Amino acid sequence: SCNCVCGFCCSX
Amino acid sequence: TKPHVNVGTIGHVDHGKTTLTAAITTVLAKTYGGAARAFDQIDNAPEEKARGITINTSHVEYDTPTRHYAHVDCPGHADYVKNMITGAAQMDGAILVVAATDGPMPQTREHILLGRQVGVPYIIVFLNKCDMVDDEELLELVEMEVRELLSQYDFPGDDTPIVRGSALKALEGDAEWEAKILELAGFLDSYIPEPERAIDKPFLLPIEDVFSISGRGTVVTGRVERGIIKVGEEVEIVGIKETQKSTCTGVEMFRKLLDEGRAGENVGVLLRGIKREEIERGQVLAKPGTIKPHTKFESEVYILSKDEGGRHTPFFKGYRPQFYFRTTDVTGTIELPEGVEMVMPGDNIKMVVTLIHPIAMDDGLRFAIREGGRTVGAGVVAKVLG
Ligand SMILES: Nc1nc2c(ncn2[C@@H]2O[C@H](COP(=O)(O)OP(=O)(O)O)[C@@H](O)[C@H]2O)c(=O)[nH]1
Ligand SMILES: [Mg+2]
Repeated sequence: SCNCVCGFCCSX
Repeated sequence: TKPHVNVGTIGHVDHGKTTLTAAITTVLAKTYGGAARAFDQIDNAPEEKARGITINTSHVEYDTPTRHYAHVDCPGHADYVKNMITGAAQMDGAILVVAATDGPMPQTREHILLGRQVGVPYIIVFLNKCDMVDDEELLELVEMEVRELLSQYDFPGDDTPIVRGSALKALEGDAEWEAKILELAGFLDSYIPEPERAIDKPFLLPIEDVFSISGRGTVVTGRVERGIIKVGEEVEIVGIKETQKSTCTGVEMFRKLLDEGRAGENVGVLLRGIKREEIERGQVLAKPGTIKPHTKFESEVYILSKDEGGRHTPFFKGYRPQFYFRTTDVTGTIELPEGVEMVMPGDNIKMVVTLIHPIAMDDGLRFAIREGGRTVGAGVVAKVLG
């Protein structure tokens, strides 16, 4: 998932 | 380039911590080379703020042939308290400077006890102002006083490197004293086991966000605090409730799939079979069998002054403050030492804490105490208890 420069996030 | 070790000088006031610190940087400079530095410019330590809490701290580096050293040195006892409990200045080993004159003075003991509470693993002693000391085998019966004290809080007093020297004369440039300096640098080199790198420790990841991938399992996110998680490895989910086991079927970062998440990175980790409503923020993911959930523990806590974000009035036990560990808040109750009801701003005390649910933690975990929507205290777990 979800992030893309620097926050918490994701996928799998 | 070289392995890195964190030391600083600890011990009672005007015993020489700041002159020793400059002497070192100045000896090793004229020896191996590099940068030397001024007592003047070390003693007047600049202020830097770790999350609201201001601490006066000078940071000096010097090099031995095998090691780089980051040395921390502070002007007041209070700086040492805040620094140590806070983690703003973690140490792989401390140099306990004791003046040949006075013997262990009240901060001598407190800096040792605080070193044990906060998880400083090695202490090396420097008996200072020996150039002042005139004759006899006091230097010897003082090296014993320092040893019982050291063993009194569980350090190997019997195996402790104790170097006798004069920091001033060594800084002035007396060659026979510049000597015990280089001897001391040998003991940092020899006696402090080089520290384990974060990527080398077991995997741990404090969980920030959680969402399902339907048909696959659930994704949890965070910054890898330490270790490596690799695709296909088992993990546990620890804290807040019943530990669960899962397997890692994938790791993503910025929409890219990876084979692993490494210490320092924000990542997503997919857990096969786990469903969303059974993971809570505040739990951690961890290499299985490497970190346990406790509800009860012993800590050392510093109460913030108003200036640093807390209150100008004392903290009273009995009102169920919130303890903030990694990513979440959890209520606890406190037992203070015997007879004590309150803790004054700017003071530190020992607290035994019992939380309302379990949190993954070992000795040395940091945490914050909040109450009334105000951060009032900073603590470190000294010993987990159940
Ligand atoms: N004669 C002598 N003076 C020293 C020695 N070590 C430090 N100094 C003096 O003792 C005092 C305390 O110095 P300092 O390093 O600032 O103390 P600290 O950082 O508070 O422990 C100063 O007057 C220094 O010049 C020593 O080994 N011999
Ligand atoms: Mg000083």
